Amino acid sequence: SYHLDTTAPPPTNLSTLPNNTLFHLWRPRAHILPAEGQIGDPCAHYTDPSTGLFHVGFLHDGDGIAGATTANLATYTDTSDNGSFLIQPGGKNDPVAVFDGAVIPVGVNNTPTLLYTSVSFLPIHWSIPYTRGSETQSLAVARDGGRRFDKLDQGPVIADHPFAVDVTAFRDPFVFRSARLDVLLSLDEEVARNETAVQQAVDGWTEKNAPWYVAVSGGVHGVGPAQFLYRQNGGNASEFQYWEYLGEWWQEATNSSWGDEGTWAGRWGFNFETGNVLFLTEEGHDPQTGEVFVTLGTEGSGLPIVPQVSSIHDMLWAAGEVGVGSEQEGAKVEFSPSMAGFLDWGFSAYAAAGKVLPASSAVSKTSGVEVDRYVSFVWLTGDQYEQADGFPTAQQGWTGSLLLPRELKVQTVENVVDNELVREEGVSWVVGESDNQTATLRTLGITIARETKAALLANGSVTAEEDRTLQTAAVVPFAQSPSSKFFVLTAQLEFPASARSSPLQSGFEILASELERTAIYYQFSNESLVVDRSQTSAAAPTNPGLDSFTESGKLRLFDVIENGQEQVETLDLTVVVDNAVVEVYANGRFALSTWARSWYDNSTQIRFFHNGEGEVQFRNVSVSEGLYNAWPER
Amino acid sequence: SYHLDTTAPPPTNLSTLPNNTLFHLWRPRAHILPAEGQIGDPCAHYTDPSTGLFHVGFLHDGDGIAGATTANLATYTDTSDNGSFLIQPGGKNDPVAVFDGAVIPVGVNNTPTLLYTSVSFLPIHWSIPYTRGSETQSLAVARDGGRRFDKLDQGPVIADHPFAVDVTAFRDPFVFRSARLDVLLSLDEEVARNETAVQQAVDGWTEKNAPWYVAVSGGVHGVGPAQFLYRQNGGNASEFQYWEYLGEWWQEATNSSWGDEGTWAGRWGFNFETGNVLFLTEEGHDPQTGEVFVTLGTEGSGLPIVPQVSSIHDMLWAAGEVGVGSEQEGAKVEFSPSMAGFLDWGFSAYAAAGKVLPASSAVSKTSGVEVDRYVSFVWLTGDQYEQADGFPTAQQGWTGSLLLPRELKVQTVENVVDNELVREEGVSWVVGESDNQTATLRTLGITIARETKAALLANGSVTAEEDRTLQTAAVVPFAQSPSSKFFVLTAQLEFPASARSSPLQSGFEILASELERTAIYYQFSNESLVVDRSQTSAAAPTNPGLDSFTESGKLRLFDVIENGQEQVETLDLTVVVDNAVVEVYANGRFALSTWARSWYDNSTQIRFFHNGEGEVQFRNVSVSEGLYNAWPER
Ligand SMILES: OC[C@H]1O[C@@H](O)[C@H](O)[C@@H](O)[C@@H]1O
Ligand SMILES: OC[C@H]1O[C@@H](O)[C@H](O)[C@@H](O)[C@@H]1O
Repeated sequence: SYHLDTTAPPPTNLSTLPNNTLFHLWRPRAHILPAEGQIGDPCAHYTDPSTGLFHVGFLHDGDGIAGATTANLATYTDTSDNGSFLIQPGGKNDPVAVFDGAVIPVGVNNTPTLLYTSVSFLPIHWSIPYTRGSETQSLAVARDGGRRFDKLDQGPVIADHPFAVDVTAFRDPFVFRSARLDVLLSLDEEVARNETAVQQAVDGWTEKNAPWYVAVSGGVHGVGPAQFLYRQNGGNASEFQYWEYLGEWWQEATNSSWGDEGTWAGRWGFNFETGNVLFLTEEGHDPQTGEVFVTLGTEGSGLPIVPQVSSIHDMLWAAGEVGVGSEQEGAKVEFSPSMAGFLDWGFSAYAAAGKVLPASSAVSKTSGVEVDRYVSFVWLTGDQYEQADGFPTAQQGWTGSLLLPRELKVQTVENVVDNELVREEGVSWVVGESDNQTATLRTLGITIARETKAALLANGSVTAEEDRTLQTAAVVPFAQSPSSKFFVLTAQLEFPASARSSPLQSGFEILASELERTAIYYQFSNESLVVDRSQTSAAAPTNPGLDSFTESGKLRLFDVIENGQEQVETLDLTVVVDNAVVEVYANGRFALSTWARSWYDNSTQIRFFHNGEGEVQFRNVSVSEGLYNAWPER
Repeated sequence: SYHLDTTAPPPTNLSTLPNNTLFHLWRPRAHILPAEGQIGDPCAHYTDPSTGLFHVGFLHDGDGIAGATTANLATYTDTSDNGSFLIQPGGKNDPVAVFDGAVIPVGVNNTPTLLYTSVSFLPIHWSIPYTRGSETQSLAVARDGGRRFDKLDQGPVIADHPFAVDVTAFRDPFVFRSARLDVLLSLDEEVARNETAVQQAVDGWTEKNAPWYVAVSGGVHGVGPAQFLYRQNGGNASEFQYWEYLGEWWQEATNSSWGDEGTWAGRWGFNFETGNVLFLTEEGHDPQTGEVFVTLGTEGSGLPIVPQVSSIHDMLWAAGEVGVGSEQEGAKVEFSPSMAGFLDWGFSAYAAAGKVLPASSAVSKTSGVEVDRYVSFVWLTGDQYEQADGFPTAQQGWTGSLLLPRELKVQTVENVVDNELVREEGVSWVVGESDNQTATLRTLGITIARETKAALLANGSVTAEEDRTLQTAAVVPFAQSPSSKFFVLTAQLEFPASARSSPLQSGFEILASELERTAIYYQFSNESLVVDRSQTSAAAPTNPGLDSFTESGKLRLFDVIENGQEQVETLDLTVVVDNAVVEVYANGRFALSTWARSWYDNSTQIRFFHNGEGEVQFRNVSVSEGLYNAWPER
C-alpha cells in the first residue's frame, strides 16, 4: 500500500509500487502519445485528400500502427478506442509483426495506401545473420476516414530484398516524388550529365502524374549501412503492384563517419533505419526546386560488439545532390552528402518520421500558411530502447512519447565572417554565397511547427526576467519561477569573442529545489549545449532505470557582423518542458531532447547559471507557464 | 442400406449407398495409392543416398505430400500411418496449401532437401487473374529416414515469379543437372555457338560438383504457356539460398500445337504444369550424354472458355536440343522441340512426376541393373479432375491412383522403310539414320519398370491361346478366360498393307459377360488404339459419374523390312488390368490408361474381335492372371 506523495522522499525501489501508480508523475500534456502503453517509431503520416485532415501514425505496444488525426497541428483525436490501432500483425504477409510504413495519399482505389514492412520472422538485427523473408513490403488501403487500414488480399509487393544481397535489414519504406530523379532517369548518360539540359526538364516537371519512389533502409553485411531505392515500375504513376529496383542509391562503409573525426554528424554506423527523403527550400518543401535532404537513424556500437545490442542510436540528417548512377553497373542514381548533422542530439531521440504537409491541408488553410511544409515527428524512447536497468514500467503504465512536430527547411545564416570557423571540414553547413569577407551559410532549419508553438503559448502565463550580465561564478534564482513543470523558457545569451578559448559554461538550472535540479548550459570548450541530469531526480540514485547521464549536442556560434561590428553570434534559446519531456531548441537549427524525471512537486525553480569563466549577458529572458492540452477528447 | 452383391444388378443410384461400401469393387492391388482417400499429383521422389531406398511421393487429400518407400520397385511401404504425410500446409510460407515439389538428394545439411511450391492464396487458374504471392518456392529437409520433411525456418528461396511478368501459374519445381546447360552458360556467346568446341567441354563435365537447375511450370497471360528456368546462383553447387533466373527457356504461343494440325502431340494449351527435364540415351538416363527430353501436362479448353475449368489435360512429352539464348535479351538458354507426343493418351492420365533411379540404388543393385534410369509415375485422376457428374466418392472411400512406374529412354525403330509415313510433319519421332531405303527412327521409349513387370508376372497363372487369323467379322471367346479382374494380356497383331486404307478395327473385348464388355482395338482409319467403354459398366447408365466416353491414342505402324520382305510393323500389345485400372501398352513407345469400372464379378471373359474389314493375324497371345500385392504391410 502506497499513495504517491510527491512532497515526501521517494521510496527506495519504485518498481515495488502498484501498477499505474506513477501514471501522471512525468507524463506530458502537449505531446503525442497513446492513451496508455508504449509508443515506438512514428510513421504512416498523411494528409487525407478528402477531408484535408493530417493523419499521424506510430507503432504501439509492439503490436501494429495506431493513429490519430489533427485539423490544426495542435490538438489531436485518437482514430478509435482500445489502442486506436490502424493495422496489426497476424495476416499472411505479417504473421509475426507490423513494422514502419508510409502512405501514398492517392493510391490503390484512389485512396490513401500504406506500403509497410510486414514481418514474418524474428529476431532481426544487423549484428546477427539475416533470416530470408524476415521483412517484406506490403500494401493496405485506408477505410472509414482512415480509422483502419485493410491489408490488400495478396502477397507483398516487394517480396524480397535485392537478389543475393546479404542485407542487415530491409525495412521502413518511405514514399516520395522528385523532379530531379524523374529527369535523371529519363535522359541519356550524356544529356543527363550536364546539369544544364537537366534543369530544363525539371522546370517542366509535373507532380500530379509523377511516379512514386520508395526508399528502404538497412545495409549489407560486411559492407555497410545503405538505403535501397525503388519506384513504380517504368515510372508508371499508376503502377502499384511492381516496383523496379534502382539500386543502393546511398551507402557508406561499415561504421564510417561524416568528417575526418565524426564530430558534427556522429557515425553512419552498422545499419540505417527510418530513412526519409526531403526536398527543401528556404520556405519549406518542394519536390521540384528543393534541395535533397535525408533524415535517418543509424545504429552504432563500441567494441567488442554485443550481438543484438545497438549501443548508439543517432538521429541524423544529410544534404547533398543526386546524380546519374556513375558508369559502373550499380545504382541508377546516387546521393552524395555535402553536409550532415543531427536532427536531435538526444540519446533517446530517434526514428524520425515526417511527411509533406500541403498548403492545401485543413491545417495550413486555417493558419494561413501559403506554402508546402515538411513536418517531422521524432521518437523519444521511454526506456533507452529497452536497455533500461529495470525502469518502473508497470508502475508508470505507459512508455515513450513523440517530440513536438518540427518544421524542416533550408536555414540561412547571413552576415557570417568567412573564417576558419566556417571553412572547417566534415561540417553541418555549406557556404551559400561569399565575398571572402562575409558569407551566407546554408544548413537544415529546425523549428517547432508554428501552430504547435502558438498553441504552447496561447493560454500561458507570461513572466519576464530583467536583462543580466554575469562574470563571477553564480546561480541566481529567477525573481519568480513557475509553480508547475509545464512551461516554455526563452532566452538569448551574448558571449564575448574572448569566451571561445575559455572554460566558460553559462545557462540555466531548471526543475529545481533543494534536493533536485537540471542544468542546461552552453560550453565553449567543445562548443556544445549540455543537459546535466546528475542531480535531476532524487529517485535516480536507487533506481538506475532512471538514466542520469549527461546529454549534449554540438552548436557552433559563428562570428558575425550585426552592425558594422563583429560579435559572437547570439545564442537564441527556447526550452520546452512538458513535465519530464525536455526539448532544447537553439538558433532555429539545433534540437536536444531528453527525459528530466524530477520527483518533488516543488522542483519548479529556475535559476541563471555561470561558472565564472568568461562573461555572459542574458537578454529577452521570459517564461510562459501552462502549455496546453494536446488531447481534448481524452 | 444395402449389402454389396456384385452378382446382382447394381442399384440405380450408387450414391444412396453407405460410406465405404464400394471400397474394394474396383480398387487395384498392384498400383501405388494411399491406404484410403484421394491421391493427386505424384512428386518429390528420390533415392536416399544413405539407404539406397527409392522414395515415392504424392499429394494426398489436397492436404500435403505423403510418401512411401521401396527397395525393389515392386512392393512399397508407407512412411507412416494416419495418411503417411511428409509435409502439410499451415506454415508461414504455405498457409493455404502445399503443391508439387522435387528433391535434391544431397542438399541442405547434406540431406535430402525438398524444394516445393508453398501456397498462400487461392484460387489459382490460368483463366482468371493471378493473385500476387499465390505460389512461392520453399525448402524443407528430410528427417527420420524421410518419414517427414521439416520446413526450413525462413521464407521461400524463390519468393516471387519473374519481375513484372503476369504469370498464369508458377509452380511444380523440378530439379536436375545438365552438362550441356553448364557448358553453354560458361562459354562465350560465339564459343557456345559451335557445337564442336562445346562438345569438348561436355566430355569433361562432372556431375559431382555440377550446379542444380530448377524448371518451374506455368505461363504468361495473353502470351502463352511456358517453363521458367533457374539454377543455383552463379552455378555454385553449394548455394541453396539464391537461385538465378535464366529466363523462360521454353515457351509456346497461347493454345498453339505441335504440328500443323495438333495430330500427334495434342496442344500446348493455355498453361504448362509438372514439367520434368530428362536426359535420355538408348539405355537410360545420363545428364552428360543424354538427349534433352521434357515431360509435361498442358491445360486446354474449347471455346468459349469457362473460367476456372480446364477441359483438357494432356500428358505430353517433347525432345529437342538446348542452345544459347538467341542473340536478343531473353532466356539465357533455350529448348527447341524436334518432336513431341503423349506420355499417356488417357483422358484421365496426367501430371507425371519422375526421377533418376541410379544404378547405385538398392533397387538397381538387387535387380542387377548397371545403368541409371529415369522412372516416371503418371497420375490417374479418379474423378475427371473433379469434374465428374457426381461420382460415388463417399461410397468408394478413395479416389485416384498412380499408374505403373515406367522406364523412359530413347527408343529406336530399326529397318523402317523411309517413306511418307516416316517423313510427315509435326510428328512423334525423328530419323536417326537413313540411306533412302531403310532408316532408324528415334522416339520416346515407354516401358513398364522391369521390376514391376517381373513382379506382375512372377506368381501369375499362364494361359496361352492358339494363333488365329480372323477375316470375316467375329467375336471369338478365348478357349479359357481368367476368373478375376487382375491379369496381364499380351498379343501381337499382324496386318496386311491393304489394311491401311480399310475401315479395319481389330483387337479384344475384355472384362466381358452378357451385360458388360470393354473393347480395345486398333483402327487404321485414324491409326489409333481405341478403348470403347460404351458397354463397360452395367452401372454407368444411371450413374453418369462413371465416365463411359471412348478413349484413344495415335499409334503408327510403319512399313518395315523384317526378312528382306516389307511388311506392316507388328502391333505388339501388353494390356495390364489391375481391377478398374486399365493400362494399354504398345511397341514400347505408347501408353493409354483409363478406368474400366465393370460391375459384375463374372465380367472376366476375354474375346478376339475383328470387324470383318480387312484381315488380322493374332500371334503369341497369352494371359497371366493374378498380378501381385504391391502393399504387403497393409
Ligand atoms: O528489432 C528489430 C530492429 O528494431 C530497430 O528499431 C532497432 O533499432 C534494431 O536494433 C532492431 O534490429
Ligand atoms: O488449384 C490449382 C491448379 O491445379 C492444377 O492441378 C489444375 O490442373 C489447374 O487447372 C489449377 O490451376
